[PDB]
Amino acid sequence: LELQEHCSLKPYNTFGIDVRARLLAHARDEADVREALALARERGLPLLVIGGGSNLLLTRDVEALVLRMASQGRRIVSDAADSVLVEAEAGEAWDPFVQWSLERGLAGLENLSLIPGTVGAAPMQNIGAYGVELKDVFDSLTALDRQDGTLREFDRQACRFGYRDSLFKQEPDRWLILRVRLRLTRRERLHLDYGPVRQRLEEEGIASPTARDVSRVICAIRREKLPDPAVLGNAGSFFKNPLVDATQAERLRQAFPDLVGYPQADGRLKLAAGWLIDKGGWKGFRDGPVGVHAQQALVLVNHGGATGAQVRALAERIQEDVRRRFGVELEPEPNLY
Ligand SMILES: Cc1cc2nc3c(=O)[nH]c(=O)nc-3n(C[C@H](O)[C@H](O)[C@H](O)COP(=O)(O)OP(=O)(O)OC[C@H]3O[C@@H](n4cnc5c(N)ncnc54)[C@H](O)[C@@H]3O)c2cc1C
Ligand SMILES: Cc1c(C(=O)O)nnn1-c1ccccc1
Repeated sequence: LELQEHCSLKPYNTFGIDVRARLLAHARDEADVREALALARERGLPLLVIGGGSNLLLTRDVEALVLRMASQGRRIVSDAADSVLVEAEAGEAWDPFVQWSLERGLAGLENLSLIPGTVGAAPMQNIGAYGVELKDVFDSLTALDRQDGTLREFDRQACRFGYRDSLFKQEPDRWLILRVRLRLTRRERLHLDYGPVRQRLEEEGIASPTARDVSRVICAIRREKLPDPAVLGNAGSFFKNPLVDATQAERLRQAFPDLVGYPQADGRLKLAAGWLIDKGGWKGFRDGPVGVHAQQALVLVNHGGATGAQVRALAERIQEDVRRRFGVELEPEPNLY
């Protein structure tokens, strides 16, 4: 299991936080997962599952057995003409899996290109970008129940997907996702509702655009605008876009005409969290080794040497400010440990 004791978790989380783990193992299959669980239980330790550590905020030393999911495997399950069921192990890296799918001529994942992390973590966070969510293509997953060790399958309804949310993120220590099945397509019409994606695609003058073509535009836009943790530690968008009811939206828009929002089918309004934080004065904020990115106001950053506690406290500060100022509470996207 390539076990290490008292090992630093710095290279395993995109914020670059330097806490240390009491044990660190690497699981390459389901037997390893079972061995790691028994080992944690035999030794009186909790078990902390990690993938690419790109949605984790570590705030203290980890008195647990940290299990890095590193199982490999990607395959086509059934090809049903336009629809195609594909399957990947939890440890498979997400963006190489998107590229694997497009190289097979399958559409569906192109708008989720270049998101960090693993296939296993993607349903838990219901990852989303440029108008697409994982739940749009989700068929099923296999998860180990950590209350009794049994395996069960979840279809889409049983996953209780929501905005950057799922049953698994609500009960975080309960299920351990082993493999994920998605339904991809061929020859479908192509999701270009986002202005800048459509504009840059059109500028390229492809006679007949495809999913691969969309994927290369999204990669270029993401590389252009989103800080890379390689250089500046972060977990992407720290906050979710909040939803408010129609009355709250009336008082806010009647007080701020410039309010950026996305109307929903049920009459509620999803506010742009980045606009709230910018309009609150936080963009470019910096206090000691932590701050808010100068152009992407949603992105909290580790300039170097931050503890996880300092990141946590800046976020709580931004939260309190935006609550006090516009009466809106910003929820975080990252998971806190
Ligand atoms: C630069 C950057 C850009 C990003 N852009 C986006 C974006 O556009 N859209 C978006 O939605 N997200 C985005 N994210 C965050 C996104 O959630 C992660 O990139 C990714 O989904 C997390 O996967 P991971 O494997 O890194 O999970 P980790 O951070 O390792 O884990 C996160 C949580 O999920 C759990 N988890 C991981 N694997 C398993 C498993 N097999 N079983 C059970 N629990 C598990 C962990 O226990 C932890 O609670 C971004 C992050 C970064 C750093
Ligand atoms: C573009 C984007 C989306 C989206 O397009 O919905 N979600 N997060 N995110 C993001 C934002 C800042 C940093 C990293 C990722």
